[PDB]
Amino acid sequence: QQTLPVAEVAQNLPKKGYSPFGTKQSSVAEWSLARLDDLLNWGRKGSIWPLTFGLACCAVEMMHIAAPRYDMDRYGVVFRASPRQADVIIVAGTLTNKMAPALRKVYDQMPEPRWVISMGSCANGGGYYHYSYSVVRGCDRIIPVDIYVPGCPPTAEALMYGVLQLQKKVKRMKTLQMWYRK
Amino acid sequence: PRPLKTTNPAAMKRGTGGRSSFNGIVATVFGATGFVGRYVCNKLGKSGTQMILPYRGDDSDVIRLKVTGDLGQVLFHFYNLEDPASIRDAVKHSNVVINLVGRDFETKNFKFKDVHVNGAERIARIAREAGVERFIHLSSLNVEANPKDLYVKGGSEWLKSKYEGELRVRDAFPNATIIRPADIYGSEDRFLRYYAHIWRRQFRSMPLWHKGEKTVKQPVYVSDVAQAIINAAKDPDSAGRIYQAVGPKRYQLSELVDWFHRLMRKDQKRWGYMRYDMRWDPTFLLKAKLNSFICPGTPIGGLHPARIEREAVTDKVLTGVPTLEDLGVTLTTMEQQVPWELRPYRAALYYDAELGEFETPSPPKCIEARDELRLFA
Amino acid sequence: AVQQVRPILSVDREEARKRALNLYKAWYRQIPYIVMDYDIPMTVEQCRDKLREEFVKHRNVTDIRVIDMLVIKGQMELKESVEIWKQKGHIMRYWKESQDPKPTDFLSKFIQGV
Amino acid sequence: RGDIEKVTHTGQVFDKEDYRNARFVNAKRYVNENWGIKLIEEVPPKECTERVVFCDGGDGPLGHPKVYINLDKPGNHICGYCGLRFVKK
Amino acid sequence: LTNKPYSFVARPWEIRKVSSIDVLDAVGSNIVVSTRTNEVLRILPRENEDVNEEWLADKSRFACDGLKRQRLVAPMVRMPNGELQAVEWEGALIAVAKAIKAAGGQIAGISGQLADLEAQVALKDLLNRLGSEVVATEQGFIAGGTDNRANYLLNSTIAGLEEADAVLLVGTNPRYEAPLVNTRLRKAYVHNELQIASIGPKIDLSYDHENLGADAALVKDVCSGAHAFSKVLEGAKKPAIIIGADLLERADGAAIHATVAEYCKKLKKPNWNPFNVLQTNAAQVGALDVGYKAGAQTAVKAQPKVLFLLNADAGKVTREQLPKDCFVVYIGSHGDNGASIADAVLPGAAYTEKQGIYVNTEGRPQQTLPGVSPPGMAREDWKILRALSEVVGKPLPYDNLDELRNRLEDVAPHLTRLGQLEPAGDAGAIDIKLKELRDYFMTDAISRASPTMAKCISAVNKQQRENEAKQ
Ligand SMILES: NC(=O)C1=CN([C@@H]2O[C@H](COP(=O)(O)OP(=O)(O)OC[C@H]3O[C@@H](n4cnc5c(N)ncnc54)[C@H](OP(=O)(O)O)[C@@H]3O)[C@@H](O)[C@H]2O)C=CC1
Ligand code: SF4
Ligand SMILES: [Zn+2]
Repeated sequence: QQTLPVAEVAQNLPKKGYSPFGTKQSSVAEWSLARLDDLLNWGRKGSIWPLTFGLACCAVEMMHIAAPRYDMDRYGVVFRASPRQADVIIVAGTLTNKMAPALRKVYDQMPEPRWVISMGSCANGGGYYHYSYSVVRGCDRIIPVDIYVPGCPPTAEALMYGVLQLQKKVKRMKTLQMWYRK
Repeated sequence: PRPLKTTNPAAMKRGTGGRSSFNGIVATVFGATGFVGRYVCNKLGKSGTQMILPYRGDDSDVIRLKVTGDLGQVLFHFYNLEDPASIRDAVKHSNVVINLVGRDFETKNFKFKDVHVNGAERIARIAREAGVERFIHLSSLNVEANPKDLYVKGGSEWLKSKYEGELRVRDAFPNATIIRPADIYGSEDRFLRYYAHIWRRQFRSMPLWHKGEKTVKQPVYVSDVAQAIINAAKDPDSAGRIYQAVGPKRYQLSELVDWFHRLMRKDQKRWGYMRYDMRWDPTFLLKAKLNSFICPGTPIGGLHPARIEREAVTDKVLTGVPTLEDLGVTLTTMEQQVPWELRPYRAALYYDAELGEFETPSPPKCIEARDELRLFA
Repeated sequence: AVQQVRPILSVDREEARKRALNLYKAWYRQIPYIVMDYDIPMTVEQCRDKLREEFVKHRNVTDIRVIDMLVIKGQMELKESVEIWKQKGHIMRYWKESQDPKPTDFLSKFIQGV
Repeated sequence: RGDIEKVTHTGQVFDKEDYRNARFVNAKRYVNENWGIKLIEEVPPKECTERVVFCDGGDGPLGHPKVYINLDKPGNHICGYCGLRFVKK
Repeated sequence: LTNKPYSFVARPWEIRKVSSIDVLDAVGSNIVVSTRTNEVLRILPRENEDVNEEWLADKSRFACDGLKRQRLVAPMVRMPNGELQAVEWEGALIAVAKAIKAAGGQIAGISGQLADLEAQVALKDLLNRLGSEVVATEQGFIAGGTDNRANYLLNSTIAGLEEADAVLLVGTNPRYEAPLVNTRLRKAYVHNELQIASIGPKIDLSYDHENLGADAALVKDVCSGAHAFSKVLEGAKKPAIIIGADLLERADGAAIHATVAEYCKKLKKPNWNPFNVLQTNAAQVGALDVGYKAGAQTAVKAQPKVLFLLNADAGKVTREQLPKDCFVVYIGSHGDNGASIADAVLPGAAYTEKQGIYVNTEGRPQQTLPGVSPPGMAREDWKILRALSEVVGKPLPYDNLDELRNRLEDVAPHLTRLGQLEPAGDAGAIDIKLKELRDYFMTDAISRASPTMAKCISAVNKQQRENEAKQ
């Protein structure tokens, strides 16, 4: 595994910079799109609206992320009810067969760009009920998953770390910069 | 007796065929994000195939395919069509390569020369170097050495490139399979939507070339085409041959469009549907010309002069070239599928009709072989 | 080899035959509603065949109590389909569309493997 | 890269023609470098005088169960759990 | 004390137990093959008073390594240059089918050592559909012996021997040929006060026994009553005569089989059948019971243009003895000398991956069960022959095992009644192989491929080398 740089070696490395695309763009047009691409990502990154799914006993720890101790809202994360206004879905709990068509539909109704987070073992791979006769073995069978948060339930910080991974994943989208090459 | 390429047991067919099975096929679907790709990839995922899905754009578009397969059976690989070093990485372990790369229009970075003939050659040439056993390519059915225009002065460029791309493919990868579909449809398509879109109309109308009465088509359901691609992939007998992917019945373009607007409840009696002759109104050609210019990413409503020329040309299914029936596919008729395709495009869909308040539409009338002789004089 | 038992719904095969036909009525009446209220590819004629095809599955059944149970379960689905508690997916579950044909001939199975 | 062809301590590696290397084109194959078979071999044996000795993994309740070893034979004797070697001379 | 080859491989609770039978030896000892995640870990003895007795000879116990080496995985075909290449099934069966049509009826088959009854029957039917009738086995035997089922069985059941009182061993070292029988003789010797004698080379049986000498004429002497031991057999209340199946195969065998089979009728006592033939292959009894001819020379003498070696990995057949125009098709599990000559190798499944009927020496039909899936593209032995008829055009009457079993039910009704025996009533210089322990381990393809049995051979040789060195 790639280990972190030592202090002395890191003592020379240049400051990272904010944009993951750097300021090394050859042309003006490319550079403007790169900077303009950051503006989109800065927007979507800032305000990520979950859907308030809350299926099973991960759902309780999905409340304590909104509790004052950790305060999801500090990061611009605001819970919402309608899937139209919701941007992210946190599938937290055991997605049984009876639910499975309902999650698919609710996910479909969510407008793009939509990212899915899988909370806990139940939604990751079927978890403790993996072999049950009425459990979908992981929600990735039904909807694409963008971040997997392990745990049972994941700690509140663990989910917070998951959300920040989604911000970083959002931060590095190349929606515009890849249109130029296309 | 075809030699077995590798006897390593881990790389042999195993299991009942479900998602956890394995076909011994390691495919690489170039252009899996497109319309056809969604259906090819899913059919592969059912069998147990391991697929690499190269994608040029942002991962967001292709991430939805991860659901198609099973764990570790779907892998993405960013690549640039011009850079061969990128492509080699995605074809250095494959047994099958499928080339669904193409466009209905040109771009600022990719003219039809770069995509259909130069691009497809590069994928095929690199594949031969790596040692891919099988290869599959797509091309239009009406492909011709020099196709004459019918209504647009430059509407035949797309077919010209497709023909030329077909030859270079056979040049680089001599035992490549070629499947020649014609007017694929069935969802997220550009045939049943290109005729249901607002742009295509003129406030309620439908400018069709000759009212569509001199155009005959054999549309094929996309799933049947995808089944053909996979069946051709499982069989070595199908290598190095041309296949024509056409439906079971032939319809006049006027006959089809009437039937849609009956299914869509957009009948002339109430809705106000009516068919121009496209030659009479020059406003329509301006819309495409304006539409192509204005939109940077993709034409709206699939409307642009290149697409117009596709509509005008009547399908020319050659005699003696194998069809998907040779590959064992059982073609779905339009009557089976289309009435379910157009349910979300129906007009006055907010009604909550009582049972029987909308009468079932009459089916379309195919065109007999003899009638085509008379229809064309 | 006979035993005394408690009847389920009916006392005679003729009454059982009578109940089963009613279940065919109610389904055959209901197909036009199911097509409208479910976004599924199948048409009335196709479905009306599926009703015929499956009532034929239980062709050799003889015991009245077994026929009662089939009619109890058979009726339960109809109420769950007369209502739209069953979702779009469940209705099409009667066709097994996703599962592709498995050849039956020996030579094909052998080549395909177990 | 290098890691693909590296052979793990358990002795497994994908053949250069095996397709399963495809999974590593966009990821890495961590092969642990601290092979236990060599580190334990490095530690020298412990000379004893008594006829039987015990090893508990070295830290009592944090080690492994206490096992006794008999040193009558000439060859240095390995502990079942920790792998340490003992010898009487 | 614990199994060294099996060391640390798994734990009991993990194991899924699969009751089966052994085939490396003719005794047909019951077995419990321990399986975990599609692999045979070990083999254990299943209790069965009548046959197994909870014991188990080593060759059965340590054949589980042989099933993981030198195994055939894919169909292979001789290219025009001379090498073998792996090919798909559809290609292979079609390639073999060309030979069959071009052969034009001059077909022959040779059952092997590990062959299966159900696979053997398919091989017979397939060759009959083509009209051919040269269906033999590898072991030779007395001509005309298949007429009576008592002529090739332990008419005194395995359990029945432990009551024996006077036993005559003619050209048989049961300590190695079939140890589980010897374990019963020693039980009689300890408890029932058994008197034993031998005719053949001097050996050790793990108990005192007289050696009458290796001369051929001895057997006629004992039968004639003139010999001293002849008094012992005629006085005992449960005499028995055991003759090795190897000797019967010898040229003299027919006369020897006649005298003792004639002599037993004098010794025959109410509910006791003295005559006893000791078999060494699980395939042999089943083959003779179905209608096979005996001896691999029954196939060479036909000069066939196509030959089927069904698990026939003995070196009895050689590519020289075949006509220069021949097509050898080997259907087996382990690539061995049998495959080394073959022109088209079709992989089969070993006994742990195929449900098959075997007939042990005493006549008990018993059923294996598949504990492990066959590896690679291997398939069951009879499935191939059933499939091979399609590409030749004469489909067999059956397409499932139960359909195949009923075909056996028509040829021989007793073969269906598993775990049972039907008494067969009356029966109508000697040198031996397999006299040393060194020769005990390497006798079968599975055993010959075993890494463990290589260690045992080296270990026995190692001690002998050191022993003479010190002296
Ligand atoms: N009506 C039909 O569809 C018929 C089928 N065909 C041919 O079948 C093929 C696939 O059909 P269809 O799904 O409808 O086509 P689509 O336009 O729907 O999708 C084409 C795919 O190819 C990719 N693509 C296009 N240009 C490039 C490029 N320069 N570099 C890399 N990738 C590129 C696209 O990736 P991305 O979108 O991410 O940029 C996309 O995934 C087409 O080539 C078509 O010509 C021929 C006749 C009729
Ligand atoms: S993963 Fe654990 S905590 Fe989360 S819903 Fe399942 S059982 Fe409850
Ligand atoms: Zn220790």
